[PDB]
Amino acid sequence: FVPPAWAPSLFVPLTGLVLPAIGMAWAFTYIQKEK
Amino acid sequence: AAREMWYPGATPPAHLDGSMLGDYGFDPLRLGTNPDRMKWFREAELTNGRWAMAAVVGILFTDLVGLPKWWEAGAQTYPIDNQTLAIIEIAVFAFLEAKRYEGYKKTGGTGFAFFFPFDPMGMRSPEKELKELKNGRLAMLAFLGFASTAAVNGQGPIESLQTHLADPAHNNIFTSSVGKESCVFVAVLSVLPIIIEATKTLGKGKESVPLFPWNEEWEKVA
Amino acid sequence: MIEAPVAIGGSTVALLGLGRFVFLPYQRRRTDMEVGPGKLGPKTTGDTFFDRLQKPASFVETKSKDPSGFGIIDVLGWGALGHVFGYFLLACSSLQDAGIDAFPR
Amino acid sequence: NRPLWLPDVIPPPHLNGTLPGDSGFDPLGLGLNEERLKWYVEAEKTNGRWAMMAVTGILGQELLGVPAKWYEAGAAEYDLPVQAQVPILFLVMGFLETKRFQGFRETGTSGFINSFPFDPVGLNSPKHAVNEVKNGRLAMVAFIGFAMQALVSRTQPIEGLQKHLADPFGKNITYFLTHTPEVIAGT
Amino acid sequence: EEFFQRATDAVSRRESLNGFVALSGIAAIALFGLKGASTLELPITKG
Amino acid sequence: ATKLFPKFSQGLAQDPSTRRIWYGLATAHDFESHDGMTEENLYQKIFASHFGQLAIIFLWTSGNLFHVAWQGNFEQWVTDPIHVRPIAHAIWDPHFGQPAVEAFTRGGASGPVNIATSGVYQWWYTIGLRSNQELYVSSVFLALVSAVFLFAGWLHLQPNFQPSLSWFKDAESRLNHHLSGLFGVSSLAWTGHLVHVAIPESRGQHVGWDNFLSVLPHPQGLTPFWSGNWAAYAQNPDTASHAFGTADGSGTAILTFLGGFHPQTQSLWLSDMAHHHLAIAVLFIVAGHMYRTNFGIGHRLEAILEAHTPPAGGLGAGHKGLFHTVNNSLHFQLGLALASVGTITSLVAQHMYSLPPYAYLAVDFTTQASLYTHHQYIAGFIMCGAFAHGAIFFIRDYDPEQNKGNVLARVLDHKEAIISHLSWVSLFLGFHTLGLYVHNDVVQAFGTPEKQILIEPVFAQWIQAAQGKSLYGFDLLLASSSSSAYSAGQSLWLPGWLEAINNNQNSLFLTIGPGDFLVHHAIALGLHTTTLILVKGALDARGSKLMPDKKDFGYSFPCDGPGRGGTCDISAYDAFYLAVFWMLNTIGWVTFYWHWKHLTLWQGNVSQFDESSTYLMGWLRDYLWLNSSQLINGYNPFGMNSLSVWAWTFLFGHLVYATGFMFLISWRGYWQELIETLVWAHEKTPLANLVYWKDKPVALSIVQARLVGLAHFSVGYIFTYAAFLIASTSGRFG
Ligand code: CLA
Ligand code: CLA
Ligand code: CLA
Ligand code: CLA
Ligand SMILES: CC1=C(/C=C/C(C)=C/C=C/C(C)=C/C=C/C=C(C)/C=C/C=C(C)/C=C/C2=C(C)CCCC2(C)C)C(C)(C)CCC1
Ligand SMILES: CC1=C(/C=C/C(C)=C/C=C/C(C)=C\C=C\C=C(C)/C=C/C=C(C)/C=C/C2=C(C)CCCC2(C)C)C(C)(C)CCC1
Ligand SMILES: CC1=C(C/C=C(\C)CCC[C@H](C)CCC[C@H](C)CCCC(C)C)C(=O)c2ccccc2C1=O
Repeated sequence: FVPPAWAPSLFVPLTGLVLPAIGMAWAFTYIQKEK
Repeated sequence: AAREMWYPGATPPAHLDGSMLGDYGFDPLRLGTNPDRMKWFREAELTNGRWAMAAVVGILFTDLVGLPKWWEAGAQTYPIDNQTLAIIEIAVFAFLEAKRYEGYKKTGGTGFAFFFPFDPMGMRSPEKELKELKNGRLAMLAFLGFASTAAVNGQGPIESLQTHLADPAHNNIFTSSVGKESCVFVAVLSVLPIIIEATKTLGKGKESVPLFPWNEEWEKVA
Repeated sequence: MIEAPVAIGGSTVALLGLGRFVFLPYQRRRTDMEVGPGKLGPKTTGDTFFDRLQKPASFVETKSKDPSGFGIIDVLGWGALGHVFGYFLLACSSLQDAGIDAFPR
Repeated sequence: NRPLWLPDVIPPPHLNGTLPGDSGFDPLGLGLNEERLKWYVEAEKTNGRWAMMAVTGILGQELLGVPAKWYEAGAAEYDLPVQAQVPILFLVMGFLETKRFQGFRETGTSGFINSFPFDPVGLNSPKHAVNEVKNGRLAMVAFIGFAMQALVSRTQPIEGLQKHLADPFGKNITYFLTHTPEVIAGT
Repeated sequence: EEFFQRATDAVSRRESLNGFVALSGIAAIALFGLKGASTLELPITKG
Repeated sequence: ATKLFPKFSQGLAQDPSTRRIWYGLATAHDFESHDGMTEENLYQKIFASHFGQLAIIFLWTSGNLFHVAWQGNFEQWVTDPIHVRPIAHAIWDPHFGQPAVEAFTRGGASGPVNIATSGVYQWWYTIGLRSNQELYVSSVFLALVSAVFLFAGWLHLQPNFQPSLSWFKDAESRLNHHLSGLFGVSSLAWTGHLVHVAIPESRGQHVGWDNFLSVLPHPQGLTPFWSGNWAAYAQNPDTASHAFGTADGSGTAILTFLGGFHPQTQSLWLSDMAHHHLAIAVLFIVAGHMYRTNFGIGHRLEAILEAHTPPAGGLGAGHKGLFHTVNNSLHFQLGLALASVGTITSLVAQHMYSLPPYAYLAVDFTTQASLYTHHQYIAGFIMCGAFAHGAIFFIRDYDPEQNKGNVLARVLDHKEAIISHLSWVSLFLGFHTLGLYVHNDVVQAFGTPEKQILIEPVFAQWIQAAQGKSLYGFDLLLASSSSSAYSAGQSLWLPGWLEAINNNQNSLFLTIGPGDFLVHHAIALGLHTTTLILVKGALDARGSKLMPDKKDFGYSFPCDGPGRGGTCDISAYDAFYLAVFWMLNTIGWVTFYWHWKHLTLWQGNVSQFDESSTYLMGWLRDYLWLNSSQLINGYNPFGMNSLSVWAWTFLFGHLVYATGFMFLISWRGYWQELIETLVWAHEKTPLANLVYWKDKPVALSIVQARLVGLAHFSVGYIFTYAAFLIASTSGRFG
């Protein structure tokens, strides 16, 4: 239903810091992978 | 991954051969596609479950003998200052966990102090640790239930059981403030075996492994 | 106003009569150069499930028990046209009896 | 040899007639895959069984005189609330459906729990299968009719049957479709 | 020479180090906001 | 070499350079060039990608619904659709300051919020949504729809469920079904929802799922539909003094042709929209039984194409052989679809502002401006894509032996004449439009503005007089009672249409002067020149006098080198990339015209636009310079107002435009030598040569150079104009 008041205080940090970091780490492993 | 699985009619994963005890094949995301990673995860699960048994039996004893609520028990005035209590807890754990890690590196067991494994009477058997893993998983699910029932109901385990016994039709996890969320969550949990069976029947060949950044299962996909 | 049953029935009966006795000789000669055997005709071989799903079923062309070639597919099409014309006439009459003049004065 | 659409002969080549209750009713050519057509046969049988249970539940609930109308019982008051009913309704019936689907993939027939045949008494006649398929199609038609009684007439099924029996000319589709505001305003 | 050798022993392996850095980053990011902010008068939760 | 990232390209896998990443991303969805793949696999990938694109669309609109319902003022906007601005989404920026938080607290919110310019508030108020719970359940329903579309994309790509190659090639059945089901019964369901919910909600009656099947949409109750007395639905329409939220001045009419706009909200009537969608539904369902399906009746597309060959050799072989050309080439259908959708998007832009379909949308000036600008830019981009994919069709899949002597072979035969005539009309339009604009600017500079050339747009003014506008005078149709067009339907929609078209406040057929005619002719110049570039690229795609074998080099190749005088930007891709610049200029012109004319209309100083759009200095000063005062004052050393973000993204757009120039002016060689020197510097230093690159750094390719410069150019263009438009329309209006 209605998200809590700390939801903007929590969800934006993941998708702004650690979700791009995890995606960039996975993609960087994907580019340089050999067979 | 054993004949008894997480849902009936399931197929075990390729990396889960059932060699490890306590296996039920409940690996939807496949975070354990490595022998060292799964032995470390097995040790970690055993720790988070053994301390769960200790916490569950302690909380049950405190509720039985009349001690106050556990999640509010940290604010009461106790002997010895909390700062020096924290620093001596850190001091004793910096030796205990160090010895545990060194013993796991040299033996692999969940030993204590200097005796690795700490088995003086000698009750060690695979069935004993299988029951230990099962009871630890049950105790930590019970601890999650204790934390959940202490946040939206404000009552302990015995009071939660009393409220369930008073009127089970309207006093449950599906009638509280998280009741509709619990209904959606359990509908999703009932719909998972109808999706995964459909993909397993559809996926007669290939691999169809889930692709996640943590595991290297996508290496063989491309 | 015009009563709905008489108008609808007359329109669909006239359209079906035009389909059977009038436009049927003009039918099967506009489809002669449309789906004929001399031209490409069929569009699918019918190998797998989708290819034979493209293939016509055995229901629309099995036989014609009518003396003409008026199958039930043509019956449905001409009846739909008759219902359309009858509802058009009923709609025009309904607009007429409401006191509204849509024609240029 | 087969009922077909009508006594006129419409023989299809894809449906020879070996299926239970096979009148060859494929005007749009739905069943030609020869692999998912067995799945459609199982779907027709299971939908017929569910329609059987639905129509017999509606008839029994109206005959025994429940207070709520047959499609109005969802919002009715019960000892167990609706929020306490959806969890077990999903869980145990999902377990049953998963076991039934696994049995269908293993053998090719339906089944309640584990065992494929589910025949404590037997009676597995081909005539019984044909009767099951035809009674299931009739139950499907009956459930569609019941939903249409709820939609157009907004009345109970046997109540609508009594209305049609008492006044055949005045309680038909023409009256119930030309008097919709009267039906909305309490019949 | 004993120090700074077994300190990294449980984190030397790639999987352990990646899990530790991911767990620490996620914990610090989740602590930010409801616990990291609103204590150092950060001008986003005041209004 | 042989890296795993370009799994769809073995040649790109054995590329020991950074370009392998770039070409691994740009060629991601070009399945026709992927190695070891067939037409059936390509079609299945197309199906899965379409399901994914749909799931993304549904997720985006579900997120819009959720972010309006949560941290929004939809109920407050429902209560007061004039005063309180809509809220798009909340702002949680830890880099914000206290004045930034205080300045962004608008619309009665508890924190920093963004004022919505999308128009979802007006749309959802018009269609009947009133509460936040309805938006919540709509968002979760659309999330579930995206989930089942993900299920469809996964399932239809699975083995034993992949459709056959001929299944997609069933053109007649696809046309029949998407005409009957995707268009017809979908519109029928939409007008049913309109009649059931939106008209009662616009008449103060709440119709939800709980009270559904118990509230009659019409007091007669479906018996006029059976009896054919359909005029009973158009019996009691809403009066002029009718409140949209309440039942005051209401009526009982679900379908009518009450032309014009609702006087209270300056929007189209709900019953008019319901009748429109119902008529569209029945017409589409009727048209959806044309083509030959598995039944014995219908039309064959190939036979229609064969038959429509004009006699006496007017079109040569006619339209013969075109059915296989369209069916075999995906790029032909892609170009046709993108062209039609771009034309429809341009129609939507040109008809939404003049005919506002949503309640309280005409009063929201910033919303209408942003919607028009977005729709026109999307339309221009996808028309450019249509022509580009037509060039791709001409290069990749076009067999002259198949369609020999047909219309395609004929337009390839006289392509020089078409290109030359388009160049002539573009040169004529540009030469004389610039001559008149410079003449007017010089005349106004000399202090005697009456010497300027002002040609009155008598053609469009006569058209508008023929459609009801009596301000220009004349005695044409829809303006004199003796005309047959006026007498026909004089009690049907003219009493509303003439009232809406004779008012100067709304945007329905605004008064046009000589400056309007000049800017329309400039728009025609932009359209003709962009068309000339695109058809020069498409017609000379497979060959030219400089490059006869352009089909053998593919669609996107850099050049042929300095031989034969120089051959840079000779591919059809480069013609598309120049036409993107020209399309951006054209849409900039149309949006400048729309923005200035509407700003002067909203301010009431239409004479300022009439006497100032004649000369380009008026465009630069009274539009670009006068309306930018509030934009650039968003943040300054004095303080900050609510338009600080718009100033920041305005400077952002100017900077990305500048970076587009960075990638566009210089081409390759300087960067290759600079990267070589940087490679030597990194290799010949201590403490940093230990870490080495796995892929060799190289300069970006010339095609990649054009792509990156075009992307930065377009991003800067869009961001700059969006910033200026929204800031100017919101700093002085609400
Ligand atoms: C605002 C800047 C600008 C201007 C004025 C032009 C003008 C022109 N371009 Mg260009 N273009 C530009 C920017 C510009 N371009 C940019 C940035 C791009 C993206 C790379 C393109 C991409 C592009 C393509 C892809 C094509 C053109 C074409 C054209 C012609 C269009 C025909 C026309 O409108 O009549 C001409 C109108 C004009 C205003 C031309 C300027 C002539 C004026 C009147 C001065 C004449 C001389 C004057 C008497 C002074 C004499 C003395 C002086 C020489 C010292 C024209 C020469 C097309 C072409 O060649 O046409 C066939 C074509 O194919 N351009
Ligand atoms: C119905 C829509 C549609 C469809 C299905 C296609 C499909 C296709 N087109 Mg077409 N195209 C379209 C619309 C469409 N396009 C439009 C609207 C345009 C005009 C812009 C083009 C212009 C175009 C050209 C010029 C070419 C294609 C090509 C292709 C193929 C390659 C796509 C691929 O897999 O690579 C995936 C491609 C990418 C991932 C590149 C996307 C990069 C974009 C521009 C970045 C986004 C901009 C920006 C940075 C976003 C951030 C904003 C910032 C503010 C944060 C494929 C057949 C190519 C082809 O057939 O090869 C010969 C080709 O040369 N198309
Ligand atoms: C009647 C049955 C039927 C229906 C309903 C559909 C429906 C669909 N199919 Mg089709 N299809 C059918 C039968 C059918 N199919 C058959 C029989 C075949 C085999 C011969 C196919 C073969 C087929 C293929 C091969 C593909 C589809 C695809 C699609 C999708 C098209 C994109 C879309 O969502 O439209 C969106 C567009 C509209 C609803 C209308 C167009 C917009 C115009 C301009 C009108 C705008 C209306 C209005 C002004 C704007 C309203 C919104 C605004 C207010 C915000 C859609 C889900 C495609 C797909 O996978 O999904 C993308 C695809 O690639 N179909
Ligand atoms: C150092 C100088 C400089 C430079 C290089 C730029 C660069 C830019 N500005 Mg900025 N600007 C600057 C200073 C500068 N600015 C200053 C100091 C201000 C005042 C604060 C502005 C105010 C400003 C506004 C208000 C806008 C820009 C826009 C733009 C972009 C131009 C897009 C384009 O190519 O349009 C190509 C050119 C046109 C489309 C038309 C040019 C303007 C004419 C005079 C309007 C009349 C055209 C009309 C249709 C008739 C002409 C037809 C023809 C046949 C004769 C680009 C990012 C615009 C933007 O972001 O993109 C649209 C925009 O809206 N700037
Ligand atoms: C290159 C190429 C291509 C492409 C193309 C394109 C892209 C095109 C476009 C085109 C277009 C884009 C067109 C358009 C057109 C339009 C039109 C044709 C219109 C018309 C109109 C009308 C006719 C109207 C009328 C009217 C009305 C109805 C109302 C009012 C009045 C009037 C009378 C005016 C392709 C792919 C094919 C391939 C080949 C090559
Ligand atoms: C049995 C038989 C017979 C008879 C027959 C008949 C007599 C018939 C009739 C018929 C008729 C007499 C009719 C039909 C019809 C059909 C159809 C198929 C229809 C359709 C319709 C539709 C489709 C509609 C639509 C619509 C709607 C829905 C709404 C709106 C409007 C419209 C109109 C659009 C005979 C003896 C000869 C022979 C033997 C057999
Ligand atoms: C400056 C410049 C460079 C230097 C640019 C380089 C070396 C490319 C790398 C630039 C940075 C490192 C890109 C950073 C990442 C981007 C955001 C894009 C990659 C990530 C997205 C795909 C998500 C060129 O190579 C070049 C080539 C051709 C014409 C003009 C120029 C040019 O102007």
